Amino acid sequence: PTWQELRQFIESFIQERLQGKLDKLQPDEDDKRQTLLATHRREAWLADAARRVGQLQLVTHTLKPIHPDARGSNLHSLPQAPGQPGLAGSHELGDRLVSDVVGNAAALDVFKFLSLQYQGKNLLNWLTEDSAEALQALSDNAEQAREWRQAFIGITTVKGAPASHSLAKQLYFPLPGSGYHLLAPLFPTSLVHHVHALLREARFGDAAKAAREARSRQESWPHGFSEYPNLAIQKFGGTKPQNISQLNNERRGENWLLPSLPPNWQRQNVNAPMRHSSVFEHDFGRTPEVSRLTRTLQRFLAKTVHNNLAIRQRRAQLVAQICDEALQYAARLRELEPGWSATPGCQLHDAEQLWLDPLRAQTDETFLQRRLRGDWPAEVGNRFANWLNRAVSSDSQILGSPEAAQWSQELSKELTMFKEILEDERD
Amino acid sequence: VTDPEALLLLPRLSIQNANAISSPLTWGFPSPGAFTGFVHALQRRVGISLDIELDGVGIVCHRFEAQISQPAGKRTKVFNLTRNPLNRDGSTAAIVEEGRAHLEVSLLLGVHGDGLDDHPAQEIARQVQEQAGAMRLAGGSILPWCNERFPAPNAELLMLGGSDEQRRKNQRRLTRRLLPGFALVSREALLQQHLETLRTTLPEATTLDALLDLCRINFEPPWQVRDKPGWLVPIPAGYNALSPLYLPGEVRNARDRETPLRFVENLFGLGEWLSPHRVAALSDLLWYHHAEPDKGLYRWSTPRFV
Amino acid sequence: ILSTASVLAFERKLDPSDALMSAGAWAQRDASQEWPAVTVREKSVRGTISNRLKTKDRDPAKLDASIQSPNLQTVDVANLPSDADTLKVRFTLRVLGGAGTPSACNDAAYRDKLLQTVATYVNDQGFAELARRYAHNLANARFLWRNRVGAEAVEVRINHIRQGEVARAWRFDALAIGLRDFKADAELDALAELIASGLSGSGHVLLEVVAFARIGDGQEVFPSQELILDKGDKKGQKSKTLYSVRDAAAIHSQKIGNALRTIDTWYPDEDGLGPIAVEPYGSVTSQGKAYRQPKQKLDFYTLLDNWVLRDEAPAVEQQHYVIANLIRGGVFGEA
Amino acid sequence: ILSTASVLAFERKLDPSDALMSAGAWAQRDASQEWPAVTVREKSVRGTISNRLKTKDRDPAKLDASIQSPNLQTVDVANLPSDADTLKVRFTLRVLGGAGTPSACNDAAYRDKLLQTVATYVNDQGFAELARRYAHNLANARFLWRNRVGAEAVEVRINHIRQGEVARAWRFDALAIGLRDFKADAELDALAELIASGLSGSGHVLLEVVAFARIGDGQEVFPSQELILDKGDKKGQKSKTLYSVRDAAAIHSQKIGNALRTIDTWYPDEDGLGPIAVEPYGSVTSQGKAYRQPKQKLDFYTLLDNWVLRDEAPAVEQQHYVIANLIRGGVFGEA
Amino acid sequence: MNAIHIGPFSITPAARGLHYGGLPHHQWTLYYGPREMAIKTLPDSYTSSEVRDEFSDIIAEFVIDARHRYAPDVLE
DNA sequence: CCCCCCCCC
DNA sequence: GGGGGGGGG
Repeated sequence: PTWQELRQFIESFIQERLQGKLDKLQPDEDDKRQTLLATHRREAWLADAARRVGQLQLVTHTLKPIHPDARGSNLHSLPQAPGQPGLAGSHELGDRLVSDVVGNAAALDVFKFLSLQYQGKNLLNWLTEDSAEALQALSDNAEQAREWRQAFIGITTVKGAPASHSLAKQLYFPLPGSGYHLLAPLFPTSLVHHVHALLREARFGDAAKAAREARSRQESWPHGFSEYPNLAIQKFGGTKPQNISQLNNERRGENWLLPSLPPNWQRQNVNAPMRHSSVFEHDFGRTPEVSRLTRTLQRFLAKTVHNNLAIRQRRAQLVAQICDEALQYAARLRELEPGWSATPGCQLHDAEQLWLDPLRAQTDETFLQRRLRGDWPAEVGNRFANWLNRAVSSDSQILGSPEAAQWSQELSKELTMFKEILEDERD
Repeated sequence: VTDPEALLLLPRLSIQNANAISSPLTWGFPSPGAFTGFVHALQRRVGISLDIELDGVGIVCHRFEAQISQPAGKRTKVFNLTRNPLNRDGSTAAIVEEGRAHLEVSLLLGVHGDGLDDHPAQEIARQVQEQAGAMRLAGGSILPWCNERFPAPNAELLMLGGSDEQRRKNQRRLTRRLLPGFALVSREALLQQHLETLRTTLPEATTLDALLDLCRINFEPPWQVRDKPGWLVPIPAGYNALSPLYLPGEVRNARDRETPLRFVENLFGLGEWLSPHRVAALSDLLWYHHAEPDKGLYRWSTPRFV
Repeated sequence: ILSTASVLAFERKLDPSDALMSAGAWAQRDASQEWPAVTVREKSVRGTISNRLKTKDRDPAKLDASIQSPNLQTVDVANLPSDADTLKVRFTLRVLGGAGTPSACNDAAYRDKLLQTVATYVNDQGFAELARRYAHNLANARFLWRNRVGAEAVEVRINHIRQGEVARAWRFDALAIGLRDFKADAELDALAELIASGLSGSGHVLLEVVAFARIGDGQEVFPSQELILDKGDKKGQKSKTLYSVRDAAAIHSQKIGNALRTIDTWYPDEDGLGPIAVEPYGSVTSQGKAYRQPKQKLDFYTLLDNWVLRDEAPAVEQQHYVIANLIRGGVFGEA
Repeated sequence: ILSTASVLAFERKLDPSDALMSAGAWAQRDASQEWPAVTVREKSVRGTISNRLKTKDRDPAKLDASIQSPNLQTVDVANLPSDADTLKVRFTLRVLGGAGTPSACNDAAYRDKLLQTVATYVNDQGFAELARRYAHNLANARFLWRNRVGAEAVEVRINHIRQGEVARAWRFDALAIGLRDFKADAELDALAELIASGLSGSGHVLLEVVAFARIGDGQEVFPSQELILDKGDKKGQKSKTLYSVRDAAAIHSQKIGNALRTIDTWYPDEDGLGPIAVEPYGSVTSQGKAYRQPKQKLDFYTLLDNWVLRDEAPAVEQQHYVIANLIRGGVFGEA
Repeated sequence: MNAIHIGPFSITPAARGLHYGGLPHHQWTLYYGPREMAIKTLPDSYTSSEVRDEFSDIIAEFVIDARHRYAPDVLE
């Protein structure tokens, strides 16, 4: 409201900076105190700040995370909210926006001179309006106030020509009718800082650590937690993260990338089940994916029926995943030897061996090539269904009610699809 | 934007050092925009001479290996780096952390045009395969399968089937070819409905938080894990406008002074990896460009999926 | 006025695969398709302090206290098996066409001038000397690096794969062909003709390069060490890590490319080393010194602006160096 | 002023392998290529209190309480079978040569001066005493560290492998050749000449060294032992883990190297202990005390900075020590 | 440094210090009275909170095993 | 290109 | 408190 309290606050700020640099320098002689107070104690420091606001730039998307010998145009722009559904971005950052600072590592003090809360609001939004308390609290003269306001508000607007350096990325995009756009991307350091802050609360917050301790104590808690596995660290600055930006000095490197990985990103090995009796209960069932699927079926089998059919839809989808993995198992059985099924052995699951090794029809001209064609083995999934019958809960309440009927119906449908898949293996 | 008249199966392609950092927020499998741009570069280089159009790519990703390591004492991971050459004064240059990944993917390409009636299917298939064998897919060289046991040619299958059963058998055989992999599809509808579910759970929740909730493992107190419909990776869903579309000669140090440049920001969506037998047709897996250049929104998606 | 393009980038021509390392016996190199791969294992080392002291910890008490604390590391080691004296290193090389064609260029006039300069280079002498030196660096197994140092016999087999078959098989004695002399041979000239046709062509030329080194039985092979930054973490890590693809030791593609590009015998410093890798500002990481400095008129950038803009065509050796940089690639262009 | 280089990295000459240990019988050691390897099995130990107390638990009540409830551990143990008395240890040594040339050097003039220094050494006194002591350390089985301390009879067979065939065979009684006296023998002089030819670069020398030691039926053998960071309870109190490559006990290559480097008999202290391993600041971890400290002007770094930088040539035995350090290799050089 | 006492638990270091990697290390030992449960090699740059958090998982596992081992009987 | 101040270890 | 590095002269 009053200009006098803003003047008192900025004089207190420059006095705090003066006593801080006096304590840091610790000078007792050589006239260092007079030279320190001759440039950071009066309005001329604000004039000195006029030499510092033109060097700094307040941005939300910068180019300096891309190769640091590139000099482009870092721009502060909030992207428009897309009309298409189901996709995010930096447009989702509304009032939860932190604006990055780029420039020198010594002018950055004036950033807090643009980020104080004197009247209860940020001073950049105070200087974007022609307020009555504005242009009098910092300058007695009108024209000095106007040029100081223009220089102090120019930290948001992009300086120089619109430019992207050669070391920056530029990627052509095909237009629908006969065109291209060059589309240079910038690093969303505000969005990355927001995601890194959310991950900090998720992994090292007090409530998250309390929920982790409650999980470790196996007790109840009013809220849950998360883990965020397989995170990747991408440090931008090698020696001086402060040279990248101020937000990259807050989080020193550590881009904290999310694991967008395919399910076969941790392919262990391919193994041939030689001296074993059944593939589904001894080798295929011990893989961790179908292990989590079978524990999920065990959890979903003994449950209430209030969301039943919807849960059953999920259950149907769940059971589909398991037979998918069975095909996936057969898929990596295409990566093995052509004739592993013809090796000697007392028990090697010969009922499943017509589907386990499809390439032995190349090995044997008529000993076993015509056997898979004439037999058309599709009953093996029924054996797998028997293994899937070990994935259900041993509850008599499901058998008494129609839950077992729905389970048998979706099981019959999915193994009908599995048997139809296994039928046309000869093509 | 159109139904493909044929589907061309580029086989197992071993991409050597692909860009593992797909996005400023995600790492791992590369962007689908890289695959769509590769198919458009294939159409730009050899598609026009064959009188065909190549739009829409379905990714299977038969193998993934990340050049990463886990340091001791941390549950996160770091990227293995390459030693860049020294500067002119003999000192080590500043390191830009770039991650690499060895991929093995097979691509379904949507082919439409009169040239399908002008050439044999194996001829245009072999031409686009030998063009693609000297290109890059996500920043990595493509290993063109020299001196192994049995090389894999393409199989261009015409989607204009004479009968529904023959078309079904063709699609099931083409799915059987690309079996040890996972189709990566776009899930804008699932992410939007999960955003609505979270907004009913708690208001003023952004799409970023709904995307994050569909990727972290949520632990619920009675201690169980909140399940997910699929793999539900966070993918780069395209590019949104960050600047007005400047003139082709306006932007300093552009790639070319004939293409207009516009500064963009990455768009993040939800993708899903599925077993490819769980789709009605293999043309649903095709990743299509969608520009909408008046409003930014330079997206890639899988239209006609469900 | 023919200003330089502000972005100017070239593809990696001669892009190799990762050099897969396996083990076997000499005179069984014909049936090397079933050779078991070299696996990278872990082991522990307890060394003692042997680095230079900076005259503050040279007192006997502090030095004895430092020895009394045991220095321990974990190292990734790759060894041959104790019944396999031969290391086989196999990779695939794609000689790409359009060697002088840049990936990106701002000015159309600069692109036309650069294409005309490269076209005059092919019309004058072609890629014949450069592909001769590339075929030399394929012919001796410089890509084996430290696997080449103490080997009894190194033999390189290079197979041209046209469609799906070996179109032409070259066999070279890698130890007879020196690491520093680029002589003339008939098989080497045929390989040079194939690589130069691949560089001058529109598609690509595919080669399978296999090198058998008789290092010794059970000896230590040297794959590429992975560059992992410790990043100032509190927990101690393994000091040495190696590179593998799938339980199979390998060399990085950039190391094989650096060995293939070690053709530069025209730098203004004395050639006591011999050839160095073709780099802008002639950087050698094994020396810590950069030859072909821009204060002399023999760095790649000033040679390109003299050859292209001001039409000051340099000597034939420096033209070979410039086109070897163009085949090498790189990201150029002033702001 | 000829300052020393910041990097002076040297490669390792006399490259050893992981010495695999198998088991067998004496007088059947001629046919020992089929001998089964010693397996690293597991056993459990109950550890009683046998260490010095810290003058707080010395009360009888807490001592008896700790003794009443002792602690159990699982140890990896390597033993011979109950019908096998002879331990066989096999490794291949690779004598490279070019010991004066460093792999990396920041200063070219310092590299030239070091090359001239090593060349004047070789012209004056070549690798004759050094190779004699290396052949001594191969002849007695010092690479059997605790497999030699109570062995009844040790025999070392060294075969020069040329083109996959044995060029020359040496058979030494390792107990007659002491661990401290460097005497002369005609076969040992022939092996010294072979290692001299390997180190001078005049030939490629690979040796297969097989040591047979009579320890006893079922006796515990001592391979290399790994560091264990975490014991825990998921791993059943794993206190000792021995080294093995594929179901086969083995010694580390650097332990064989340290046993081979034990040639330094010229440290300023008394030679009543005998030779010590060649290292900068002559450090012995078992003794816990540095022979050749930097204070007494006889360590490797001051002798190298006198011999090369200031042309102050040391004594013949001390320059033997310096060249033995150059053969050993390291990360010599400041920061 | 010194022992960390968490109830009946004592995290006591070995007096000897090793140099795993390049950094100095100490072998920290977790006892429940006379019985040790986890011996782990930890850096000397670790604070007491980090040494506590290294053994906190085994501490919570032993607490869970003690709860499920000496649980009282249930009458229905 | 050299010197000084700021920031990081 | 010391040493590196950015920024100004």
